[PDB]
Order: sequence, then C-alpha cells, then structure tokens
Amino acid sequence: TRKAVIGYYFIPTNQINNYTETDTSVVPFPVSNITPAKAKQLTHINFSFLDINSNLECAWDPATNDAKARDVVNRLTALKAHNPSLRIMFSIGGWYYSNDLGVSHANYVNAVKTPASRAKFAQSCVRIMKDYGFDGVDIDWEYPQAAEVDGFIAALQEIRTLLNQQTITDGRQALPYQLTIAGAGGAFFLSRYYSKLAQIVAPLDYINLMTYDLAGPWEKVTNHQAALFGDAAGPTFYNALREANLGWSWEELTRAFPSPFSLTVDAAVQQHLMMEGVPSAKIVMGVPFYGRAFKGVSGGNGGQYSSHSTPGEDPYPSTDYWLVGCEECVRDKDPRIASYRQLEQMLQGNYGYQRLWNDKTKTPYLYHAQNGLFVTYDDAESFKYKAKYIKQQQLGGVMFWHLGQDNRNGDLLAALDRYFNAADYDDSQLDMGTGLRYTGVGPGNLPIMTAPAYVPGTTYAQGALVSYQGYVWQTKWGYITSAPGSDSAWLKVGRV
Amino acid sequence: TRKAVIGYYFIPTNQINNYTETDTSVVPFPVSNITPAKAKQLTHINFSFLDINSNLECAWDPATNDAKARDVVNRLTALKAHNPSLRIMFSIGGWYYSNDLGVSHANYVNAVKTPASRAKFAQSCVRIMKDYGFDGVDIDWEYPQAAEVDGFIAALQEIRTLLNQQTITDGRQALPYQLTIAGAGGAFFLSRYYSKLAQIVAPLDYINLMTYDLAGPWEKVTNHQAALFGDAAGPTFYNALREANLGWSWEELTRAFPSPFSLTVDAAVQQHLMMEGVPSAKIVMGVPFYGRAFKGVSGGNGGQYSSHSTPGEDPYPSTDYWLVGCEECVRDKDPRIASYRQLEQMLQGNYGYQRLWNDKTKTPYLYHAQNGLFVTYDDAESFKYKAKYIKQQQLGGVMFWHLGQDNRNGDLLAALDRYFNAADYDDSQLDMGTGLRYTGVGPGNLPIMTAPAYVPGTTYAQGALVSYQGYVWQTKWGYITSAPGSDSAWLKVGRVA
Repeated sequence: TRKAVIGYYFIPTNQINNYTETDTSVVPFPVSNITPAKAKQLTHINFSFLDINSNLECAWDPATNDAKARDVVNRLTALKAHNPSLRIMFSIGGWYYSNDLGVSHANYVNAVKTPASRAKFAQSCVRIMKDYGFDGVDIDWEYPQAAEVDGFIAALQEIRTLLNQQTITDGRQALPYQLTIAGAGGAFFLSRYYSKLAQIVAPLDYINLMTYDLAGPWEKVTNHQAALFGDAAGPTFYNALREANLGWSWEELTRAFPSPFSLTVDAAVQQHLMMEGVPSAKIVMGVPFYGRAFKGVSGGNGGQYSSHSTPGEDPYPSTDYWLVGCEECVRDKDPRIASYRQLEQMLQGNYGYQRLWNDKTKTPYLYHAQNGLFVTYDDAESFKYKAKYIKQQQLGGVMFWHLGQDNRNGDLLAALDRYFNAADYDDSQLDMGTGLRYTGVGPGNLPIMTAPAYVPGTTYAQGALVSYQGYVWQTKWGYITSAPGSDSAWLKVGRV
Repeated sequence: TRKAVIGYYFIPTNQINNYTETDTSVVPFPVSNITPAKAKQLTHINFSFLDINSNLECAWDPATNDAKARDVVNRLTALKAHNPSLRIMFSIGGWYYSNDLGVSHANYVNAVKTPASRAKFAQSCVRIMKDYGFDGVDIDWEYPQAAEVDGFIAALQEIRTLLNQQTITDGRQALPYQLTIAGAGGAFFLSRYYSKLAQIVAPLDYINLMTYDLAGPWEKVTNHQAALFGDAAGPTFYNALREANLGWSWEELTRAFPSPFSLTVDAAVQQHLMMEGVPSAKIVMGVPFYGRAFKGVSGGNGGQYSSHSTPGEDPYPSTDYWLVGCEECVRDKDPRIASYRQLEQMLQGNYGYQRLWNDKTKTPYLYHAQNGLFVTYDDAESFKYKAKYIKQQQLGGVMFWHLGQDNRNGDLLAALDRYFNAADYDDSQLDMGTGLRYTGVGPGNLPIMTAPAYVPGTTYAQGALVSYQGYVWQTKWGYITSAPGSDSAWLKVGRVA
C-alpha cells in the first residue's frame, strides 16, 4: 500500500482576502507553486485553517472573503487533474483557535457536548466539505481534555457516519471521503486522551502525529525538536502517560511508561502502538519543514543541551531579530522559527553557521559559534531515517507542516516521495544508529510467547509463566492459588 | 470506651466428640481452664470453627457429635454469668476450610453468589446462632477475591439486617448480636479485597486483623512474624496493594504503597486507615499466642534475618522434631510452631535458649546459639507496645489466636486486660522506639492543606498548589492550562478545610 504523504497548505485570512499568485510580498506561497510534479508526490493536502464558531458549527474565519476563499480552494482541487489519488482535505482548528487559552476554545468544548450539538457540528463539517469541494475532514483540536473526550469521540463517529453515506451517494468508492485528526506527538498533551486512543482512532483513516515542537524556547534546555531516537546526553522528561486515566496497575504503568524518558518521534509512535486497537497503518508520522532557533547558547556540544536566553512567549515579545541571515524572520517578526527554505539559504550565505549532525537522534542542527545561536530542524538526510522507520514500523505514512516552507525545488517533499516510492532508492543498508529506543510494553504491543496452560488447582511460585485466555502471564509473587484475570498476582506479559 | 479483647477458642472435631476436662492428652485446653477471672478479662470469645456445607448453609462439621458440641458451647456461654459484657461468638471458616485449596472453599464462593443464596446462608447463620446460644457471628474466609467480593459484601449486609431484627425480637438491646470478620493482616492477601474495604467494614462491629504469620517456613529469610514496627535490617517485601484494582494514578499508588516495605503490624493497620470510610474504632489488632520456629540459622544476629533450612510444606513432612524441649511439638508432630505456654517452659528448662529482644520491632525472639534455632513470638512485654499502639491509634481493641496457647495462669490474656484497664498500670512514658513506621498516604488519610483557589485561564508551573472542589492539588509538570480533576496534570495532595 502506498504510504500517505500529507502536506499542510496554510494560508492566513489576510492572504486569502488579498490572494495573488504574482507577489510573494502579499502571498509568499501561492497554489501555483504546487507544480504538477509536487502534486503527484503528495497523497493529501490539508488546507488550513477553518474553525468552529459560536454557533457551534464548522466555519471559515468571519473576516474571510468567501469568494476569494472559494477561488483558492478551487485552485487546489484543480491539482487533482495531475494525480487521481490526491485529496484536498480541510483542517479545522490549529493551535491558535483551539488551544485551552485560544480564541475559539469554548466552541470546541461546546460543539461536542450533546447528541444535538454533535449532530449539528458534524452536519456542518460535511456541508462545508461538499460546498467548497474538499475531499475529507481533518480536525486539529489541540487538545480535548479528559472530560471532553467521550464527546469528541462521539463527534468523530458522527462525522464518519455522514462521510460514509456521502461517499456512497457521490459514487466515491474509488477515493472515499476521509476523516483524520492531528494528534499530540508528545506525552504531556497525549496524556489528555491517551486512555481512549482506540475509540478516537476507530473512526479515522489516519491519526497524524505532530511529532515536532518537542523542543522550543519554552523549555530551559535547547534540544532537537524532532529527534527520531533519544540521546542520553540530552534532557529527559517526566512520562505524563503514567498519570493517564488508564486504570492500570503499578507494574503495568511502570513497564509501559519509563520515566524520565527521551521525548522523541519514536517515543510517540511506540506509545500509540502500546494501546490495543491502534493499528500501525493508521499512524502517520509528522515532520517539520521548519527549524526552531535559540540564542544565548553555550559551547561544548555545538549548541545542544544548553541553557539559553530565548523568549518563549507568543507573540515574540521584542523587536530584536537576531537570527542572522533570516530575512523571512524579519517579514514575520519572529527569529525563533525559520523555514527549511530560509535555513538552506542561511547555510549557503557564509553567515557563520556550521551544520552539525547528531547521529543518535538522526537529525541535523545549526550552531553559530560567534553569536551563540542553535537551530534544530529536519532535512532530506533526517528524512531518510524517518522514512525507513515508517516502512519498518508499518506506519500509514508521513505528514508535514507546511508546504510553503520547502525550498523552491521542493526537495523535502521530493525526498519523502523518493524514499517511499523510487525504484532506484535502496535503504536496506541505512544504519538506524544506536540512539535510545522507547521500550515500554503495553496491552497492544506484547511479545508473542509460549507457556504451559494454566492449571486450576495448581499453586504457582513467583515468576511462573502460564498461558490462559490467549495470553502469557507471570506471577508477581508466590503461592498463587487462583487464575490469571481473577487473581491480581498475575501480570500479562505475552500474547498467543 | 472499653477496648475489645477477642480470644479464639479453637477445638478440633475429635476433641469435641471426646470432650473431657480431666485428661490433657485428650483435650489440652478444656473450657474449665477459663476461670471467672479470665472470663472477666475477655469481651468476646470466638468459638471456632463452623463451616459452610454443600447445601450452602452455615453448619457444623458433619462428623460432630451434636450433643457433645452443645455441651462445649454451653460451658462457654455459662462464662457470661461472670461478665455481663462477654459474648461467645462463633466463627465460620478459618484457613483449613476456606483457603482457595481448602475442603469447603467452593461452598463459600457459591453461598454469596445471589440474593437467594445469600438470604439462605444468612438465615442459617442466625438459626445456628440462636439454636446453640451464641451471641454473634464471625466470618473467617481466607479470603474472598475478584468477583467474589461484591457477593461477600452483600452477604455481610444481609446477616447484619437479620441480626439487627433478631436483637429486637429477643429484646437484646443491652447486648446486641454482633457481626465481625477475621481480615488479612498482610498486603498479599489484603490486596484481594482491599479496594472495597469500606463496604466490607460497614456492616461490621469489628474487623479483626490477622496481624501475625507475617513470617514463617514458607519464607526464605527468618523474621519476626508479628513485628510492630520495621527493622531496616530485616527483609522487606513487594507491596501487593499497588496491584489492586483501585483506579489510582502511578503517583497515587506510589505515595500510598512504598515498595519494598516492612511487613509489620503497623503496616497492616495503617494500610486499612489509608482507605476512606474505614473507622479506626472498628479495627482490631490480632496478636499470636504462639511462636514459629526455624532451624539452620547462621548466627551473628541471634538468628534474625538469616538463611534457614526449615520445611515449608504442610503437614510437617519429616518426623525429625528438632525444636529442643518442645514436647508439645512432638504431640502435634510439628517443630515449627509452639504455644507461648510451651515456649515459656522451654525457656524454663535447661535447654540453652537465649530470650532476646528486638527494640525496633518491639518483639521478643529466642535464639539457640548451640543448635542454630530461631523462634519468633510475642509475650507480655511485646503486648505493652501493641496495647499502647491500640490506644494511640484509637483502634477497637485486640484479638488473639488462641486461648489454648496462653500459659496455665493465663498471663498473656491478663496482660492485655491490665494494659487497657488496670488503674495501677501506667504506660504514659513507654517509649515506642525508632522502628520504621508505615508512611503511605492515600486519599483516605490525605492531610488538611491550604492553597489559593484555582484560577481558570491561568497557566501554572510545575509543583504549583491550588485549591479546587474540596481538595488541594499539585501540578506534576509545567504550562498547565487545564483545571484540577481527572486531568492527568494535577495530583490531589490534601483536603480543604
């Protein structure tokens, strides 16, 4: 099965209301830049962002010029002429609109509260999809909290029901309408709904993990924002998942969630696979097409794992654009983020940057020794390892934020497509390194094992293994006189 | 309020059938050894054991000569003439009949299954009680678990309802029929029903903790079977309660169940107290009137915490009776257990036992330097600390297994009585020592705390404290924008006044 390649196309309301394909000053990345070749390398384009209004319905930004909006969307859907597998999805949410303190947060909370609120919300998602010509719905609520999860789940189910009916009604069996969500790519936010991952994922074609922003100025120690594997020399974090409402035992929690642990792309993917009912084929790995920059770093590790003096607040609470060479940072008034396109130019401009490589995390980074700058980002090389991991772990594919950040030749997207589909690319010898892998074991990723069948009447010593009801179990202490599943002394450690 | 003093009177079926008060080789401890003085020192005597038969009703072992049984019970209820507060309870169960692999285990499981079976069983309990002249019912199922707990709870509630009505019907308001259970005194068995303790204890007058047998042949390191507090030098154990179906977060389980931990009497009592809805007044501390012996002890620490080579199977497989001076052991064919009466005599003979004391555990032990023997037991001195602990912790009293193992003068029972009631005994300055206390905290013994009210729309740093909906909560990581509650970021750490 072809791996999914999901790229966000983000466009601000002001750029839509002023849409142009001839003036990068107003619209830096017009649809016209997605050439036929890029169109064939993508399987999905997530148009972003729409929101949920006080009427509790899916809707565009109130200031959007609907006529200009329709025209932008029509240019995207026209790209399907170049690739019959392409879907132009639309995304509702995003950090700005849906975070706890975001402008429209109450609407997300409220929209999923009742059967009637959900019905109306779901119906609006499909009407918007049909009216503008989209091929599916992606929800990016960052993020529902424990008490809102059941409602969120019911809303996704409602949408799934309506989309499946629409697919039949429109004769889209060949390219069914889809439903996806952008999911947390780190344990802190993931712990919000982790206990009910199976229910959340059931109605989706894909859960796109935002496995990036795993480091940033809000953290005290500089770090890679999307390390594939862990580096013992880098910071470690509290494993928030051991506090999710799983209802598991101490041994179960401890073996699934070692803490502290390395916040990596591999950790997030494995944490999802540990849950029963979360198929690997639905898990999509997100990657960033931008880097995060820090100032005030020390030496000795090329800028890595250093204290820094970068403001973590948003918006950027200053006017000092200190990321040397970053012209884009000036137009966007923030030196803490830089598109791969801009980073590539910075590197070729003799601005004092050195490109270093961390072979544990399998990610690149820039170090500016003169000014004390550090930049964590991804490139075509880090993408070789991530693509090989996606194939080995049998994941659904890759997702990225965002298309306007790739260079002019579209190298990052082309690389991803190459790694999955080129007949002449062979990564069989690609060395995945010795970086730290996440080793938790949960219900959904237990090893296959064998053991004598449990025998009613037998007394078992500590450490004894038996098979019962399809699993292999082990005793936590001795003189166990009752069966696995009835006597708490047993720990499920293997399957089949 | 007077502390309870509950003593088990255990008599095997063969002893009931051949009952005699003039032949110690037939009946080692007849009821006549319980003088009026001793009767006054007790508040309860638990006659043991009755059982639950295949018809799922409370019943005597079928081999019991019924007339002889009534005569034995009559001798016990006659004791009430000397103490208007004394109750002769009867106990259903015990290890032999009720353990998972015991001869009547299925009858316990099946009797509590449905409303109909529970009604029938409960009625049988009250019928036997009235028929034989008992004053209450004690259930000693060792131990219900899993799916059986809800049924067990419902059966206890039913017996309660029936006893309360029987009390009124018989005009027994001055001495109401009572209901108690013998409860696990160690975390491994306790973990079976721990999550539902409040429900189990609600219909009870008392839950008598079997806070002994915390060490034995079945363990590889020698140790005190009933240490009051922990000795950092002794073995520690896996805290099984952390595996019970509680629904607590990792932090909550870790704070409530330190592991490894010292298996002590104080641990069991505090573990019951960590659960909301379990009043100290209903908790009764059990103490042993017997000791456990081990052979093969390496010397150096008086035989404490040493490897040993004592058989663990039951019955005793050998014929080798290596407990020097324990003739009782010879009669009973087991050198691994001996009554305080017998241990006192062995201390008396010229056998070479050194009576030693562990000041952390507040318990005595014997050490036979010569033959490499170690005996863990309790005596009048260890009872001083346990009795003070009972008073300090506001527990309901003390329970013991069993009356027949006290010395002939009944010194152990008299000591317990003295410590709770004698005007001329004063433990106000008795030093409880520096032994390890159980310090787990569970929402059930959550302290009063004070913090600013949670403010919606605020972002909190790691470790921040706020008050919200009756509790004080702490953040486990930073940038917390969610409200305290089920949300994973907040930890309940205290109660709001």
